[PDB]
Amino acid sequence: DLRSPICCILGHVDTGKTKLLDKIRQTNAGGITQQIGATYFPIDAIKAKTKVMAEYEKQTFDVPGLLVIDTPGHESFSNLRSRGSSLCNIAILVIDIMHGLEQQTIESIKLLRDRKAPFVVALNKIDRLYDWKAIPNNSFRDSFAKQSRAVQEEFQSRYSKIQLELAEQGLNSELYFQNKNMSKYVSIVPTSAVTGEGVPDLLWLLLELTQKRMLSHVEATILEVKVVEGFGTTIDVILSNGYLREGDRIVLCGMNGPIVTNIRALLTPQPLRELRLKSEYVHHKEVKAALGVKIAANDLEKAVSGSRLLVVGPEDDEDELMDDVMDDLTGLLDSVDTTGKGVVVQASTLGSLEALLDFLKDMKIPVMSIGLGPVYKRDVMKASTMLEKAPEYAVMLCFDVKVDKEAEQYAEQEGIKIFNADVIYHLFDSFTAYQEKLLEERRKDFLDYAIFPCVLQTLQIINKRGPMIIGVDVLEGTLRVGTPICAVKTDPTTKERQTLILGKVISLEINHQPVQEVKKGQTAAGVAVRLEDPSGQQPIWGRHVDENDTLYSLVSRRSIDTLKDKAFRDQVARSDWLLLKKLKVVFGIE
Amino acid sequence: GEDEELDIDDI
Repeated sequence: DLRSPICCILGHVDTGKTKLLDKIRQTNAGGITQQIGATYFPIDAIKAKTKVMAEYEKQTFDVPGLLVIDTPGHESFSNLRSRGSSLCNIAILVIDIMHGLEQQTIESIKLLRDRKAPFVVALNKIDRLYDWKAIPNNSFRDSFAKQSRAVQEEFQSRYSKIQLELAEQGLNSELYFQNKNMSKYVSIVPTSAVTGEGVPDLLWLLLELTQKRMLSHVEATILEVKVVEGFGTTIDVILSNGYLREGDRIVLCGMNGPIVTNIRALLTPQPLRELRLKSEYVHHKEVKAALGVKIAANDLEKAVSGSRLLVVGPEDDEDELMDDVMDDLTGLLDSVDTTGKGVVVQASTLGSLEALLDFLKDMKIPVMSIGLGPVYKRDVMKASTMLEKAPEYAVMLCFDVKVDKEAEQYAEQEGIKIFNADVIYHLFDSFTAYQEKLLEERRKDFLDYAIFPCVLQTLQIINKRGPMIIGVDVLEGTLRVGTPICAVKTDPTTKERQTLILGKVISLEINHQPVQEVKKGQTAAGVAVRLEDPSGQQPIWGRHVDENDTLYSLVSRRSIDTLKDKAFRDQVARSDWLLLKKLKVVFGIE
Repeated sequence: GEDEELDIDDI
């Protein structure tokens, strides 16, 4: 009697996903089990629910029952174990028949098609068919055969459209009973959360997709880390294999290293509604696989949601298991830049983190460090070290995490942008938008400060002042409008150095035409350079500067730095960096 | 003229 299949149902509220789950549960007598963080369906109840399916299909019951996890968050969290551990044996994707594929549904598809996780689609809301005549809790095929051609038409249209919209997302799909290959195809089960129609179909199909196509070792997964009034910090877990017994020495991933503890309590909620003030929850000496269960213990405070859970055995070495649970994150931790400029990243679950990191890897946003849970001054201090080196990356990319008042108030002192939202977009738009806004400010400052190299030979002086106009040959580089031109003169002995700024280029004329720029080689003509007077006495031609003095764009330490950022991406040539090299020699810049 | 090779971190 091996372990129950695990089913994750996810959908947006609008789709009716929560109403569907409620209708699935349907209490009205041992009772349906409302286990902590999951609902348990005993095979008996399943047979009872699916009796009506006998009309259409072979019924098989090779499993003890079924485990369903309602939450989209915990579907994110069931995706938190993710690639390393698959949490659900299958997913039930809910879509509104009236509305077709909606933004979120698109995402959920991509998400499932990422973990390679198998899924079925509940085409919900069929009760809203315009002339639908309801047969509560019936199988879909039976209700459908009893519907009018008007409804048969409407259904075919909406269905085959949604089928189409799915095709557009990469999915071949079919009504479940009509699919030649379950693989490389997606089953579609019409349902109504209102009348319960089609639920029987869905229940059947889950058993069929799990029992054949899909133990001593203990498989446990941390769904949630919660402070309980009488127990301090607890972990809510889903147990897929084996037993948990009170006193059991467990290991789990913590945000400050591997955590080892002993099970003080195994708790589930209380069957009596009346019992549960005095009773609270029930305590168990031991519990078997296929259930969702709260563990009380010491040292859980920094437990990481999404962690695998291990029971240390007689022959097992503790220190090697301490190694094992941490492995999922360790893989994640090693990817990061460490001592390299990058944005800091923080998340709620192991999966939320993996997802975010994977997404950023594809953008190619570098990542200095990663973290989990509540954001503190400690964590935002990691980002601090990027204010001078790479200010754009002076930001935290947080997903689904509370931030401290102290830490947010602290991130206000410095210039730390904290990004915090449920989905990437908000970060991606804020982050991307912030990065562009930063360039917007950077560009305005940079253009004045920035300066390309050029070396000019004066051919002859056209106008000595008012304004100075020089006829030149560009020897090296790019002479452009805005560029400040200067002479470098060393008194033979006394002065040992100099800078004589003649002006900034107003306009450039070659061959009777305005030009905005002249690169070495562009012409042979010689170019008249009109120079805007600099502030403070312009050197005097003949007296101070003359035909023989090679003149160059005025470059400086500041000039050179401003080239490196914002300017650098496309504008500079290698020839121009090489010229800069030589200019520093002339200007005495290190 | 001996076109390579130089960095951008040195200066």
